Amino acid sequence: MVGLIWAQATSGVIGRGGDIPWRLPEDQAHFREITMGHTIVMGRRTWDSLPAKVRPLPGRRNVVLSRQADFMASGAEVVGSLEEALTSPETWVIGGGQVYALALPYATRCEVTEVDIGLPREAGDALAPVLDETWRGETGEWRFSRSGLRYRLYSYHRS
Ligand SMILES: NC(=O)C1=CN([C@@H]2O[C@H](COP(=O)(O)OP(=O)(O)OC[C@H]3O[C@@H](n4cnc5c(N)ncnc54)[C@H](OP(=O)(O)O)[C@@H]3O)[C@@H](O)[C@H]2O)C=CC1
Ligand SMILES: Cc1ccc2[nH]cc(CCCOc3c(C(=O)O)cnn3-c3ccccc3)c2c1
Ligand SMILES: [Co+2]
Repeated sequence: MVGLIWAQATSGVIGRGGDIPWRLPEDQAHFREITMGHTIVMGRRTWDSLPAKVRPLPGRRNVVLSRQADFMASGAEVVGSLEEALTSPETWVIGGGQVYALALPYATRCEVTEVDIGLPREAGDALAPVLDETWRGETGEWRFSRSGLRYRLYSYHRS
């Protein structure tokens, strides 16, 4: 199984300037819960976005997708292709915008956190993948983050 997990503003932005313009501590815990014990596949720019203190993310097989044959990610696996990374029972693609789109054909689950931040789309932003007709969503309650933004969980499944 391959899943995608991302947080987006209502507009669809997931990243800007190489990072995320919000931090919901409740979303950080949900990500650990859903990913713990499994393979996380991330692009090179998102691995760069991980603080060196926290990477690799513990309890998980960190796989970094890159076109650089010399790029090294200490404590992670660097592979040049996405399915070179899909050899475990359950795989989660943890970003970013480029790898979400590259992994969407392989994906049957999208765990999406919608952050009620009014953030207009702008050039150079990373955007969430477009989910087509095949995706069925189940929606959760609007909840309050301690960071002051509303959020809610969207679970997308497809056969
Ligand atoms: N809101 C959220 O939940 C999340 C937000 N983000 C944000 O997303 C942004 C980064 O996303 P983005 O800019 O799209 O970059 P990515 O994280 O998707 O990494 C892209 C890189 O991966 C390599 N790559 C891309 N396609 C391929 C391919 N077919 N084969 C092999 N390698 C490939 C390349 O690395 P190389 O150039 O070295 O060859 C490319 O530069 C950041 O702001 C991040 O914080 C990240 C995770 C989730
Ligand atoms: C890369 C990525 C992609 C999509 C995502 N959606 C939700 C998150 C929250 C991620 C928290 O990731 C973690 C861990 C952990 O997962 O164990 C330990 N520390 N950090 C951590 C990381 C960066 C800053 C500060 C703390 C996310 C992350
Ligand atoms: Co699990």
